[PDB]
Parts: sequence; C-alpha cells; structure tokens
Amino acid sequence: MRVGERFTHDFVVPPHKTVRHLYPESPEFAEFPEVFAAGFMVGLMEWACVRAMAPYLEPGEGSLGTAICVTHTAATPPGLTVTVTAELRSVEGRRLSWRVSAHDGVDEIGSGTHERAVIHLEKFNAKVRQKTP
Amino acid sequence: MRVGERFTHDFVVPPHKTVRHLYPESPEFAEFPEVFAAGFMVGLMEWACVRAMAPYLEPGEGSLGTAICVTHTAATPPGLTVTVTAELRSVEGRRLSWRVSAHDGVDEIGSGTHERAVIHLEKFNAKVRQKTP
Repeated sequence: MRVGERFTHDFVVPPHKTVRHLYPESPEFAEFPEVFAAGFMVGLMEWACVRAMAPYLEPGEGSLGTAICVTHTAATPPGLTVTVTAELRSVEGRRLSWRVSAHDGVDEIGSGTHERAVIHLEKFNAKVRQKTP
Repeated sequence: MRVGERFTHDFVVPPHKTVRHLYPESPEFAEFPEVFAAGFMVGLMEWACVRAMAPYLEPGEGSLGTAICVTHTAATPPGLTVTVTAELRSVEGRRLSWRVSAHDGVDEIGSGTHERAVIHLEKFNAKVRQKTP
C-alpha cells in the first residue's frame, strides 16, 4: 500500500440511513431530523478504507476498525451523495492509519482519522464464537 | 447538569447489530464476523449522551453529535451486554462534551469523547430542507 494515496467512495444516502434507522429501538432517535446518522457515516468511512485495502490483503484476511476520531460539521438529508476520501497515513505491521474526510456535494460533513488492524478472518471468527454466550 | 457526573446505558447486543447489518448494501461487509459494528457502537454512545442531556433541553430543542473520538479495543458478539458510561466533561451554552467508555461485561471495548451541540429543532429542519434535492 502507498502512503498518501487517496481513495474515494461515493454513496447516495437513502431514506433508511437517517438517525432513526440506526436504532429503531430508540424513542429519542425517533423524533430526530431526517439526516444521515453519524454511526452510518462512521460505517461508510470504514467501508471506504476496507475497499482501499482489499487488493493488498492475503487470502483469508480482513480488517477491523480500531479507532475513529472525526468531526461531523454539517448534516445530510437523503438523496445527496456522500463522498468519503480516505488517505493512507501509515502501515506498520498489521496496523493501518488513515486520514478520512467526507463531503455531501454541498458541505464538508466530517473529517479526522481512522485506524484499522489486519486480521485472519477465520481465526478471529473462532475467537468471537468462543466469546459468544 | 454537573461536570464529572456519570450516566450509564446498558444494551444487549442483538444479532441484527453486527457489521453486515449496518450496510446490507455492502458486498464488502457481506461476509464479516458477527460482531457489534463500530457505527452501532457510535450510535449507542450518542444515545447514552442524548439520554444524559435530556434534562438540559428547552422545549423546541434537540441536539446533534458534532464529534466522536473513540477507540475500539475488543469485539463483541451478539448476546453480551454493552454498558456505555458517559461522564460529563463540559457544558457551556449550546456545547456539551462527555468522556464515553464501553465494556461488554467481558472486555473493555472502547472509550474516548463525544461532543454535541444543542439545536433549535424547527430552524435546523428548515436548513435541512433547503439542501434536500
């Protein structure tokens, strides 16, 4: 992977990615404005970095997010396209660090950093299963 | 609202809050281990803080998350209870900050900070309408 390379991921926000859809179990979030949820924006930043990393993993490997540190500076109604730009900051062993940004065609809506760790999917799955009640 | 006061929120993780469920749109996430998604954890931490701050709201008001900065230090399969602890760090006018931390009864699973802004619901909604395609 090359540090400083930018990757973009575009995503038309559908009606089902607003706040209330993140937790249909939450009465608070049921009155919230119909805008893209910060937890969906975080998933979309992860998705961008997963796609960027994919060509570089060995077969059987995946990754997990290990930190996210971002602002959310404008809100985005469904129908706009959120573009995430991910730029690789460093790779050290299994750890990849990213500078991430997102824009909805109107406003910058968020920026910060994200870190991930490469994992062996099958081994990690087995470990999760052993944690599972 | 008192700085240093803690609020806690418990959540049993159901099967439908795993990674593949955050973006069923995403073939990239399709075959991921069945663990609580970071975007869902982010939503839970926001939810914890929304609940902590409900007494601060005037009628007509709501809040928006404006930053999240957390680590994810362990993964949580469905069936475990995630407890989020939201410790108020600052409250100044429209702006509130918490230290958030989460544990799944087995492991510490992440911590960091979350910031929110009080909003006037009707005004905000008008602003969102004016950028709705």
